[PDB]
Amino acid sequence: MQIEVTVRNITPIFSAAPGSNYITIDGTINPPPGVSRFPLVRTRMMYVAADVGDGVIKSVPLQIVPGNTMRSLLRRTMLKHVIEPALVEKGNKLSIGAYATAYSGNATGNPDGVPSSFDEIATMRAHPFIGLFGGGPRMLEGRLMVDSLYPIHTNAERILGAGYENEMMSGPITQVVWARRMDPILNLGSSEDVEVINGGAVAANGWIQDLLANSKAAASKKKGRGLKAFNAHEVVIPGLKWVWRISLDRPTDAQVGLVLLALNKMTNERIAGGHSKDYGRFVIDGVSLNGEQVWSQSGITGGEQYFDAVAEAIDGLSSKEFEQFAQSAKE
Amino acid sequence: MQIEVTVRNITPIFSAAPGSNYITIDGTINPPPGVSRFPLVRTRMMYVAADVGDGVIKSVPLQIVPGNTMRSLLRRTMLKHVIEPALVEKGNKLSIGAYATAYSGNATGNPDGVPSSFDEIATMRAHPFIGLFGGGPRMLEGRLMVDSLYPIHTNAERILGAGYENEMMSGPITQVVWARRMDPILNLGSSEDVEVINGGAVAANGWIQDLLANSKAAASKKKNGRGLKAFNAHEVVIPGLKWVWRISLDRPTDAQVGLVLLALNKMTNERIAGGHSKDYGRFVIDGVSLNGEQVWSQSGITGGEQYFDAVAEAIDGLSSKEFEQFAQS
Amino acid sequence: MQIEVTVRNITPIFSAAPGSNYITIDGTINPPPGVSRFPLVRTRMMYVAADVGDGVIKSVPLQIVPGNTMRSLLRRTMLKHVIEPALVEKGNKLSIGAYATAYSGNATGNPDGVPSSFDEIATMRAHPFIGLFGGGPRMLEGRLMVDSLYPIHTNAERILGAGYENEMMSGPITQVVWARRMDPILNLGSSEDVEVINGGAVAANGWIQDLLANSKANGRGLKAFNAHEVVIPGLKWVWRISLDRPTDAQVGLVLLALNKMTNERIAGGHSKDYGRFVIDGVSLNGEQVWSQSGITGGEQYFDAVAEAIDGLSSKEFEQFAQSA
Amino acid sequence: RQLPNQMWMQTGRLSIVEAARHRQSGYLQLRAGKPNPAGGPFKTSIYHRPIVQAELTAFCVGDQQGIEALLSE
DNA sequence: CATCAAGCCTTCCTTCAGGTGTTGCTCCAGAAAGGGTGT
DNA sequence: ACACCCTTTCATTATTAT
Repeated sequence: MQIEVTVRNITPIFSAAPGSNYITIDGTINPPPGVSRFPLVRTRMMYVAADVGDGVIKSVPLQIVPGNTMRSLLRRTMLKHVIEPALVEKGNKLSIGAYATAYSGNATGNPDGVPSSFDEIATMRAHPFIGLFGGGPRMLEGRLMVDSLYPIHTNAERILGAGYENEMMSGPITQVVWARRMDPILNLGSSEDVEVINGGAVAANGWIQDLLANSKAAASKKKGRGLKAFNAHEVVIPGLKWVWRISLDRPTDAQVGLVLLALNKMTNERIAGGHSKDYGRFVIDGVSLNGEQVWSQSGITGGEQYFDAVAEAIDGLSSKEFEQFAQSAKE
Repeated sequence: MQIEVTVRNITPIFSAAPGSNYITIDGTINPPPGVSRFPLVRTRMMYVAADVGDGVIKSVPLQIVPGNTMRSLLRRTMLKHVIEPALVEKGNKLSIGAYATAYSGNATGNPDGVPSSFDEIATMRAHPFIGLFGGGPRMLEGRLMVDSLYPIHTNAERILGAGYENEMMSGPITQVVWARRMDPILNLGSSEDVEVINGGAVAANGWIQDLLANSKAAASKKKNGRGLKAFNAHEVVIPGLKWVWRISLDRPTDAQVGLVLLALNKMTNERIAGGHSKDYGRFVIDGVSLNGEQVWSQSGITGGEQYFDAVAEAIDGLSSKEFEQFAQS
Repeated sequence: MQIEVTVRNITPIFSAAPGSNYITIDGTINPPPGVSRFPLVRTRMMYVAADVGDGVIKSVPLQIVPGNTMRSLLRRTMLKHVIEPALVEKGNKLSIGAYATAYSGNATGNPDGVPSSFDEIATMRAHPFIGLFGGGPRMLEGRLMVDSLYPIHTNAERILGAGYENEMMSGPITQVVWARRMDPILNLGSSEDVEVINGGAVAANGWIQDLLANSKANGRGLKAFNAHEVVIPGLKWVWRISLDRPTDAQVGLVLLALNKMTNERIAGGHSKDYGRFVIDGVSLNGEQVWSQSGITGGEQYFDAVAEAIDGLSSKEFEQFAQSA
Repeated sequence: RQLPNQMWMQTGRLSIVEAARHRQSGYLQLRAGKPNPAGGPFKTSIYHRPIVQAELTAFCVGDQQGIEALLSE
């Protein structure tokens, strides 16, 4: 249905890229071996063909949030805010496999290769939620396609096309942020500080001698793991304008209404990761619904028929469709 | 008749490949055994001959979308955007054989060989849609060749020929994208989180205890129920790059070219090669050279009016009985 | 719950950033080699996207205190001032593992790769303190999301949504502050100043000889000269303390930490009194709940956390800290 | 052979989702409610054909002009 | 109202922390043959 | 009454490179 929403992260973005990455104390990414290197968890980078120079199109890094992460964020937003409140306010209830199917797509691993019925597939793609996220044991094709969260950057210039040449960033886009993880009893300094510990000074001093023995063992190994862990992680810098391309292949009115309700309830949700460091906080400053701007500061304030259709369809929401979606033909 | 479609992938391209491919936590693809390897499903790649930097040719990995995939994409966008709306407008319906013939080229209406007279072979080859693909029980040869989607890349330079040295990408066009399935019962955190579940806390704790029992069983097995926790990888072709796409019509009528042109007009809603949940394959069409003449505008196709008029007179003259007699008899 | 803690640092903020950075006699940072190059440790800088020409947005470094530092500061003024007096007042005593799991996130740097049972998760996230800060050996997620301390600056215009359109500081917010350590045995002067060291003046003489030896040529002498970049004092900062579906006791514990927030140092530069700050405001999902005596309003949160510290027990911290 | 011999996987799958939509709308007149990927119209089938990039040499007895026009077509 | 000094020195970093767990895929790519039943 | 459809049903090996 080609929803193009633009958000602004007011707090860093940490979609942690899996890898074995290190960093020097200065900030050089993945140094040659022999120098003192600290663990680094880089943010999720994609490669993108971009225009550097004049027609010298190159695969450059662009740090993003994965579309799987943003898809699950949209799913859990419309689940915790639209689907489950309307499912608890009436007497409907889900099985644990039905909850697992509604959130992770499938009730388990080991799916059945037996397909689903044509009437079943038509009714489930007519459902407000199941047709967006068609998982199940018999794998439906959910009609919702969720793009990755791309920063509005020159390196994504071929992706964004036109209409984004203003408010476009350039140059470096990320930042290494370090964390200490200091041992707590090294901060202990007085008998009044230690009165909560069983034994007081005895157990604290015993942990200190254990720390000294562990440090001696680590020095013997260089020439059981303590609570001191100095490390780094690369985040995306805040204040960026990002784009997010929801799309729906011939949607029901209620399904795109549910996507609009999840985008209206995207306030106070975290995008990818770094929960303790508040990372992923964002403000949506634009929603375009087939190209027309339908986001004010108060809310959507447009696309009314989608909202009435999803209101009438979460009024008619029940657990029977979720249960027969989660039901395995093998099991 | 030759049509060159130059597209630019807005999202990543992922045409999944067979085979047991693996990758470590670091990006080492197919590590030797004795190390932690993870399942990886790569993009569709074929080795192609290239002569870049030397006069001789070497086998280089070129990551493409198959011509079968783009052929079925052209078929499905003509059906979804031109053929089926027209047939619904006339109120015509398709049988099992006519549907399996028009939408998949399958011979399941008549599995037994169906004999077609050269005259009816000519009339169905002059059909705007049927002559493009053929198929069905008759196994008609189509007028249409749909080549693979080739990236404008130095590996593809033998396939591309001249005229593509500008905007030619180089190096690796792929990236391993990591996807994991979280177990949502592990992310249950409160009574209000779990009271939408039958049983609630007792069923949640039963799921947790079943998961830990399966984890201890797997740990003792290493030294068959699969849980919902998964972590895997898939290699995609990076977004933003440019592709060529060759569509050659073997002595067509004007209405068949008009049907392919209407496909290229309505194809911007479609997706290439799947990866559907992650919005993979979304693209824009940057150029369409019609026998080498650039005909693509920003709003569809301007010009080529004889093909559009011929396909218009074809689709107001289109009924399902041509599809039924192409499938059955 | 969203909490906007507007603070003002009274003294220069110094949250040291990693890196072998350097400074000259003048203010040139990281100079070309060959010039007199003193070591500089800088404050934690955060690149933020802000308009540089008012139509183009670029990455401009903004001095911050990390959300990890501010989070553990909040945890320590919440634990040391509320949790530990409530534990010793009822006689409850933690183990050293539960003590470490209280102030750090866990007791061992190896967490067990095991999900905890849902009853444990529900009791831990319904707990005030443990619900605020997760972790443990089975790696619970907390309900508290603590952002970095951002100064209200024109660099953070895209960071700060509204409400500060007239109260933005502009310009550079840092100063290189110089420090040194003389050798005190160079500064004796009198034979009555060596009547307290054993060996006497000649022994002090021997130390000077070592310095003279160290003037000619790994031991290092006391004579040091260095610098640290600090944020300027008097800056007004904005702190985002966000809450993920909180119980009333958790918000009450956060408000108790911000209420007696006064006698704590924003961590870094302890001997120079660097972390001293006062709070100009606290917004509780948009409403101003701060007064000169602390936090006014939010009464149900204070009664809920007061009913939470009564019945606060050791055994919940023990089962949170116990590894599977 | 200029290249190592590789293998082209290709599949034939009738779109079960599109067929379900057309069967609900009545554009497809299918009484059967369940597809079958093992066989039938909705048989998802996989087939692997060998692929070579090479130089093709053929020896014959024929007029040079006639063959050149055919192979130019 | 003009020079006349119009710096000298020496400091010019110190210690650890320098990850940990887990994921480590799922399934299907048959087609008669024997029963129904629906036009 | 025959074409369309829904269930059984039966066949045998075997290692793996990148």
